[PDB]
Amino acid sequence: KASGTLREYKVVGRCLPTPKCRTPPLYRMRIFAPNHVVAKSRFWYFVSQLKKMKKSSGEIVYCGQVFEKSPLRVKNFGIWLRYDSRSGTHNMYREYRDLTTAGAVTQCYRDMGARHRARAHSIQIMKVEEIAASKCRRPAVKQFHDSKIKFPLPHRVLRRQHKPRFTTKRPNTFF
Amino acid sequence: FYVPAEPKLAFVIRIRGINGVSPKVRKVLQLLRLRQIFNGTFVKLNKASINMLRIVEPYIAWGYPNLKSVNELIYKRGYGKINKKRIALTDNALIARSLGKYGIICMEDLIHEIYTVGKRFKEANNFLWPFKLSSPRGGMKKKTTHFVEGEDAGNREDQINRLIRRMN
Amino acid sequence: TNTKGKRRGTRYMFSRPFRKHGVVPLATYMRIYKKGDIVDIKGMGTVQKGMPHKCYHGKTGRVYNVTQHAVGIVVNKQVKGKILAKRINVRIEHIKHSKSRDSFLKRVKENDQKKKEAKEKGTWVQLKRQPAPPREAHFVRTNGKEPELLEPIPYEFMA
Amino acid sequence: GVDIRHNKDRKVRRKEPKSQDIYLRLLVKLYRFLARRTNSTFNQVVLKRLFMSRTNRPPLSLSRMIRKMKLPGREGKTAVVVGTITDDVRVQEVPKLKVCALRVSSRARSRILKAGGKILTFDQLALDSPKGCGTVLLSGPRKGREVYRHFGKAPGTPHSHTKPYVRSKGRKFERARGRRASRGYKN
Amino acid sequence: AKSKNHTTHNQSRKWHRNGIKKPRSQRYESLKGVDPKFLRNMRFAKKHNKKGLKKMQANNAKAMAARAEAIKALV
RNA sequence: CGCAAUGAAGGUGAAGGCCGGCGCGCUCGCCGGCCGAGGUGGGAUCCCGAGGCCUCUCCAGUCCGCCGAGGGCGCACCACC
RNA sequence: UAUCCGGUAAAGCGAAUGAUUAGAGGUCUUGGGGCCGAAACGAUCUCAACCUAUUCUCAAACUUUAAAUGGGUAAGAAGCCCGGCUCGCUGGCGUGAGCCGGGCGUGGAAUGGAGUGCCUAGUGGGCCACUUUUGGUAAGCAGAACUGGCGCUGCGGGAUGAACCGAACGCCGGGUUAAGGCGCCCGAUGCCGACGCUCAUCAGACCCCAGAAAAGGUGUUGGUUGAUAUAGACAGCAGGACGGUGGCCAUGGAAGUCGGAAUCCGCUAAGGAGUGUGUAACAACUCACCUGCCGAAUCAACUAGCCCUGAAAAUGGAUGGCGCU
RNA sequence: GAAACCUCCCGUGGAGCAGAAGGGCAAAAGCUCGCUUGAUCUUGAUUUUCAGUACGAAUACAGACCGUGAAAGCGGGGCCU
RNA sequence: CGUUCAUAGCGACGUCGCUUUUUGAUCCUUCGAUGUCGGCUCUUCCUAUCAUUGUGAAGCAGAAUUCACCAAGCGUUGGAU
RNA sequence: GUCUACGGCCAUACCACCCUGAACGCGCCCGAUCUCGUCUGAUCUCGGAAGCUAAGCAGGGUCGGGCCUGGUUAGUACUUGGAUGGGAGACCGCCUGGGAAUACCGGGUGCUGUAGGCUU
Ligand SMILES: [Mg+2]
Ligand SMILES: [Mg+2]
Ligand SMILES: [Mg+2]
Ligand SMILES: [Mg+2]
Ligand SMILES: [Mg+2]
Ligand SMILES: [Mg+2]
Ligand SMILES: [Mg+2]
Ligand SMILES: [Mg+2]
Ligand SMILES: [Mg+2]
Ligand SMILES: [Mg+2]
Ligand SMILES: [Mg+2]
Ligand SMILES: [Mg+2]
Ligand SMILES: [Mg+2]
Ligand SMILES: [Mg+2]
Ligand SMILES: [Mg+2]
Ligand SMILES: [Mg+2]
Ligand SMILES: [Mg+2]
Repeated sequence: KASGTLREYKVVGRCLPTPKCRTPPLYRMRIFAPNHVVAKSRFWYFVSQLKKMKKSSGEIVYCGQVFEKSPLRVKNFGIWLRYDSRSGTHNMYREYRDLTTAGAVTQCYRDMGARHRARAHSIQIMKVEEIAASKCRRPAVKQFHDSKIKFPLPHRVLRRQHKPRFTTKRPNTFF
Repeated sequence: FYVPAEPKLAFVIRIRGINGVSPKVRKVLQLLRLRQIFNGTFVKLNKASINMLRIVEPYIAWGYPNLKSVNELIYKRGYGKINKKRIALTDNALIARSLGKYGIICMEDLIHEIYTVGKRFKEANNFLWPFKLSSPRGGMKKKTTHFVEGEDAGNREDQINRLIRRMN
Repeated sequence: TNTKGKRRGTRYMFSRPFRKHGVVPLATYMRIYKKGDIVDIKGMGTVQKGMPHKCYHGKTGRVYNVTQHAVGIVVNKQVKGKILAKRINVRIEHIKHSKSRDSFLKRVKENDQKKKEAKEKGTWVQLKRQPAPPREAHFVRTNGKEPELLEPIPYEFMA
Repeated sequence: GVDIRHNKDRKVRRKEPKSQDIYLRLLVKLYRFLARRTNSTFNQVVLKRLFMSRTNRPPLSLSRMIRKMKLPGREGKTAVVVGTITDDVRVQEVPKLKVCALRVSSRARSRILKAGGKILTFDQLALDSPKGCGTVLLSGPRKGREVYRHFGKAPGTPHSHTKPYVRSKGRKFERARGRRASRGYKN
Repeated sequence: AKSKNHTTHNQSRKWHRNGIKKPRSQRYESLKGVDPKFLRNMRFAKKHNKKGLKKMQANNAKAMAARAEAIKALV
């Protein structure tokens, strides 16, 4: 895999039926992926690690997007992981604070890139769970649990640095 | 759940060029009529066709076209293969002349057969000359790798139309 | 450089497989090869008289002669860049009827049956073989129970 | 780029004859035309035979030609041969024919006409029958040249019946080590 | 001055330039190397086929006449 | 030089068939008549050709083509006997 | 799509061959050495080889198993199916082969015009790469497999370069791309691009590639697992740290303190038959449990990202350069 | 007496088959007897190295003449390399 | 080991490195020739620091001294064979 | 139900011990005149038919060994093809398709041709 911004996909699939299994059991997976074509690949990869079930043995029954039913809320996601190291694999549990499960998943991947130089193919998302204000462990997130939350905007470095490339005025960063 | 049909027909594009190519690849690619880079064909899927399209995964991009994609290819870039000379399908009386035995008598009939994969698909399609597409406007994500891992190669099923737009 | 001896490197080739040593079971002999019969050659340790050369093991061919207890049996042999059809006398023991052909014939017989029939009827039937097609549209009913979720599972170092 | 071998993309047949004898080129002018404006494959062939080498359009014997028209079907029919007719002194009874060839050697000519035959040139053949309707287009044996006895699988290579090139046959020019099994071996 | 001892590197590619032709098939292949007794006998069977001709000709005429009677009964 | 070869040499040296009769038709020996370079597959080409396809009308109806289902004689060359 | 072949990766060694650890169980056998025995398969150990179930780890020249990739056939008219002749072969009659004569047409996908014969030049120093692989500590070393390159070959990129990555060349106009790029050198980010991480008195800065390791770091940033704790902590200072007891072995002296087997009880609020320091040996000092001030959170062990330590060469010097935080 | 010879039982071969190893082999390809010279006379074909030339080596047949066995058969050198 | 005490100074059993002032491997470059050893003279560069500067360490009381840092500024000598 | 003779496939048929075997068979069995062969009528050969299923043989039994066939092992190990993926290397992760073998746990434990018997 790679990225861009992920979505959620509900893939479901079954080992396709034989004489010896006339109505095989469907399976479902929260895939997070930049598009349905890869979602489905990703689905298989996971299924096969779990069940004896390869793409050629099976079919994907229903792959489709899953939209955030609470977009305009802001939520704290816990999110459990299983990345790889330059050494051996680890598990983690990180927390993000976002408007959409996708958003938080993407916002995870990026972080893992930064904090651990973990590429996507290295990473497995095992669950993403919206959470209460409480239950949140990470004080990164918990500093945004406040009702009278206030902060200034301090050394507010200018952009538009080349609009006026040259000029009279030295700028001003206090706002 | 309505599991719909697996696709009958896919369009296939050689996306990488003609040096250093492995010997088994090259054979297959020339069975597909993809001897220049950026040529493309319609390929009726079936186990036999599919396993060939696997063996050239890294060289081709391919997928299941739209209807529109068929039209946009066939009107704009569709040339008959008539007495082995490549010939622009300017008028119907060229299609008919060579596929009339098959009840294919006009531009429209040819598309029909390509798109639905009728009985005569083999001979209608054969008769079309391998689609000399342009280089893709807006370029490619990565020529090397598979679609799924951020590239352009391999099967991208639906998306292949997006590519057909920028390259027709 | 290597030795050009005849049997070289047939330690596991001409080697009677595990618990199949000993007497050559008679059927082997009492079954009949005519001219035009297709045969897959396969060496056998026990019978040495008339053992075929190692290049022709697995290789498969047609029978052009039949002596008292042997068969001359045309085979192909790629030599660098020029396949030679060539003819080797093999004792029966190192030889089996190929079944490659049987399945074609079975299908011919089936066509000639289905040609005689469905002529008087009028309906022309699909005789040709046709490749394994795209797997059709269909419904999947998930009666009642919803499909099962599959969480990917945590790593833990086993050993 | 485009993968094709250009190895075998030019074809090597003759278009025109390599000869510069004006009367052959005239014939060709006639048959080139006839072989386009008509359908008569005959003309296509006749024309194709007019571009070949003297080796490649070999002399038809009167005797062979006699025996090819006797054949049951082509009675009241014209022979055609894009090389030459020769005599056969080892044939006696000579039927009356109707022939076309570029040449009919003097002896063979006499024989044909004495017997009440007929001899035609090609430009005559074209007027008569511009579609080659009513013809038996024959040929001399292509493989008659001694040359061919030397080609094949090389001699001294088992089961090669291949005349070797030797200055002068006889006891002591080849026929030792390699043929006498007594001496060395044999093939 | 030691030197390369052997290889097969470009060899494939040469072979395939001109084809690797599967050796040319024919109906009516030779009887070279066929258990002599067999051959003799068949040569003899061949020798005396012309004897037992008049019988065969006659038999084929009766078969042809039976075909014509069968085609007349059909029509 | 070519139209004859083969064998170390002495030397020998390229036809066969059929039919009828006579010798026991003995797949052998001798006498009359006829044909005369054998056969199988493939083979460019030629030939025959049911049949259509129309003609400003309903039929009759020779002429000209176009194609031709199907069948033939089959060069050269190849494979084989 | 049918159908054979195979003994490589893997696996196996409670299956053969070989190799090999350990305990259980066995006077199997017997021994050689013992101790208690005159001696005794008596008792007691022992080590030898052998055995019964087990167990540790192996094989290029082992193997029951056994892939992937791979090599053969076959997928029709030279085929099917009837009728009759020939044979000096074979044979109770029959086989089998050979001959005639008729009857039946598309027989998996995709692609492609095939077949065939002469004459024939150069060549027969090679090298490079992925993967496989032998030699060797290695090598820009030697030698093999596979494909593809270079050699014969320019072009964009990799600053530079045989062989990398892209792509393969008639002469040009427009458009588009690949691979790589876009402070400036230098075409293009002069986007109000997004999220992190990171400061180096040796920063880093992109396939082939031209440079570093083990081991460390309260530098920082993430994780993982345990802990702690208003029953009053954590640190910080303050108070005590004993008795049975020179405890047993060791004397050369070890009363906690060169070492080693021990390693419990009392009083307990609580103190180890004792962390050290120091003693010839003690003594003396030092290191839990609890309080007072104090007053809510706090600590440990792992792990991985960037940074640092580890890190030394000779003309002055090279993320291509300038420079960049 | 650990070893002599006798007897019974177990024994997939752990022996033996001239030699290196690998294959193969149990009413045998081992051992023991009996008779014997197929290790003889001769056309070609084919495999193996291969250039698909030789040599050597081998594989099928065919015709002689013999051996052996009740016979089927087997044998024209050494179980095979 | 160092009275004692692992690490003042040492460091076995093991292990990871750098260097090209050793020697090997190698055979790319040069055989229509790059003058083949030393010493002499002269310059410069390196640091892996003997001395001197400024420093941390000791089993540094002083004296002598090792161990380590910054450090290549300046020196590093005359003779017998 | 089942046997004998000649068999095919060659353990689902082998090995070990246990029970049960009607009728026909097949056996052991009792003899050495002849045939034939031994140190020995044990084997072999021959002539028999008083006994007997003890044995062979057959059928079954056994939380039996073995063999047979499933599951698990495990989508594990491996592996085709791919990337200017990672990693100082050792190696690893991914994409694309292919995919094993033990230990372990279940089930199975001869089928069958030709000819001729018995149970009439
Ligand atoms: Mg390339
Ligand atoms: Mg070299
Ligand atoms: Mg050489
Ligand atoms: Mg091997
Ligand atoms: Mg292994
Ligand atoms: Mg050169
Ligand atoms: Mg015997
Ligand atoms: Mg004989
Ligand atoms: Mg012997
Ligand atoms: Mg000490
Ligand atoms: Mg100089
Ligand atoms: Mg220094
Ligand atoms: Mg007795
Ligand atoms: Mg019994
Ligand atoms: Mg009993
Ligand atoms: Mg069992
Ligand atoms: Mg590549």
